[PDB]
Amino acid sequence: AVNGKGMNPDYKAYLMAPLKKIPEVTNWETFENDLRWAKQNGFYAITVDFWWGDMEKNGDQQFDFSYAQRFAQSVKNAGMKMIPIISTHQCGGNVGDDCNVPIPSWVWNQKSDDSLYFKSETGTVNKETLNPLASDVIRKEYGELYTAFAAAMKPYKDVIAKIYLSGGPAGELRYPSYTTSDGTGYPSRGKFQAYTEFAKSKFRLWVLNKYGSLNEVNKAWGTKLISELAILPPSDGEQFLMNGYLSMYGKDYLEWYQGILENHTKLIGELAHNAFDTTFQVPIGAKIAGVHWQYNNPTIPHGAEKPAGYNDYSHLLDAFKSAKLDVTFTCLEMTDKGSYPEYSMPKTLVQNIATLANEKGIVLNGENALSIGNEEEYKRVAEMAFNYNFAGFTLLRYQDVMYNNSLMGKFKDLLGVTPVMQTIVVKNVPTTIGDTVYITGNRAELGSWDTKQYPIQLYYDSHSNDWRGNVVLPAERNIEFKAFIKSKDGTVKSWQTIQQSWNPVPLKTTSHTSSW
Ligand SMILES: OC[C@H]1O[C@H](O[C@H]2[C@H](O)[C@@H](O)[C@@H](O[C@@H]3CO[C@@H](O)[C@H](O)[C@H]3O)O[C@@H]2CO)[C@H](O)[C@@H](O)[C@@H]1O
Ligand SMILES: OC[C@H]1O[C@H](O[C@H]2[C@H](O)[C@@H](O)[C@@H](O[C@@H]3CO[C@@H](O)[C@H](O)[C@H]3O)O[C@@H]2CO)[C@H](O)[C@@H](O)[C@@H]1O
Ligand SMILES: [Ca+2]
Repeated sequence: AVNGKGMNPDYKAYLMAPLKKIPEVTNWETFENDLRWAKQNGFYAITVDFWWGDMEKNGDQQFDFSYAQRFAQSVKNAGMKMIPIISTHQCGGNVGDDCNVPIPSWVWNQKSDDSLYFKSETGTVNKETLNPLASDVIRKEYGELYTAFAAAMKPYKDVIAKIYLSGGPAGELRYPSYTTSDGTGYPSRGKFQAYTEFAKSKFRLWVLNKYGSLNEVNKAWGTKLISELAILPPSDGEQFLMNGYLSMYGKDYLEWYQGILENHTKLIGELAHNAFDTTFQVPIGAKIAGVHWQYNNPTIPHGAEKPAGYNDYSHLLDAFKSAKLDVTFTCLEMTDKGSYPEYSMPKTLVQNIATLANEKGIVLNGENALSIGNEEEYKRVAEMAFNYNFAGFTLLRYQDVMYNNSLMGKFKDLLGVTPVMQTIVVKNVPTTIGDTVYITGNRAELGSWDTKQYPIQLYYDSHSNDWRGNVVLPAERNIEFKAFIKSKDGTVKSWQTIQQSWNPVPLKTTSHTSSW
């Protein structure tokens, strides 16, 4: 893995449950059988959406956690674990969606103004999640829901491995910038979603707050605004993405815009930790979408990420760390294209995020964006997960592998692995002052023969007089590897003579000794 390390000792694989309730796609008895089968293939837990629209449908505090409790019972019956997602966002509701569970209709009546929803540059209204600007309604409703859910789930704390929160549309911390109704779907540039009167007013007050008066605002922006009402969000999103973002005004508006998401993160994290910590004592996480299109567009750089709220990922990740939430990146199986008209750079994106998350010490989890039907995609996921320190990977979705034994087998082999600590020892290494010894091998866990950034570093044991290291390998998998010397200048000097193997990697910790 990157810099000389191996796969994450805590790596675990999870399977995403279907969108519809179990009794609609199968029955409780078969479901438990499916869970034991998934468990057999390396899956540690089942992640599942518990819809707000289902749990507090009829009215304020009129809760219904019966489904969630019944689901948990079957998970306990199958000897599995579960990761519930408190889904405060809408399910489906489009042409031929596999679900349609809007957030409780009574919630929209809590306000007379337009503070609860989003309005795009072109006036498209979006109501699939509450606008993070309405922090008062969010603090009340989310706090109530999280606390009620914790109480209801208290008896099943033993099968709960982690809890996910929905930070926005599709369960991700972002703005609903890419939708068909707004004409911003892939691979198009997104649209800013801060055009409600409430949003305009907040931006205005935010600006006046940091500068004090319009005279100070005009000094900083180098503008000539006549009145405070002239303080508005981008009138032309395309022009703003082309060059407006570079201005002092552009930096300020983007700071406010992403800032709303950062504050939402800290709010929901605070409410969640208040509600779940004492009782469950499990990790809590949220998701960040993989907005890979328009990434490297020449004229509108990052034209889809910015409207979604992603301007500075480092500053964004800082919010996750302060809120004490683990991060889940939802796009691991794709590769970079970077060509017109999509300008899609999925892999570079993931690499950037992983690097940042790791520098900050944020536990990182991954997920595939679209259903995988080819082994090659599993291979791409393995490279990112095993070389960029991912603590876990969730497979979307259930039915894809549950009803396809072949795909299930390739998953078990490639991704449904159990990390195990082993000691690799190499004797007779002809090293010179400044020579470092590494090992690389066939599987993604060994860097796939890469000698540049993915090799695993060994260390000289002064006592035993040799090179060895505690490497984490996938248990019960056949591996092949060779040690190699890297000169002072970072170039490969030589390779071990005979190629080594471990068929398979032992389930128990031992050592593999070989001569140069
Ligand atoms: O709140 C002030 C002002 O903000 C908005 O106008 C922005 C515009 O969205 C930005 O792209 C940027 O545009 C400038 C305009 O001058 C050109 O010569 C430059 O090439 C662009 O970079 O800045 C302006 C404000 O300075 C909003 O559209 C507007 O209604 C509002 O009054
Ligand atoms: O927020 C949900 C989801 O959005 C993004 O997914 C992208 C995806 O990365 C694109 O390749 C593209 O896929 C479409 C999805 O619809 C199918 O019918 C088409 O066949 C695919 O080509 O668009 C989606 C949606 O914009 C994001 O990448 C992802 O991380 C996130 O979870
Ligand atoms: Ca409530």
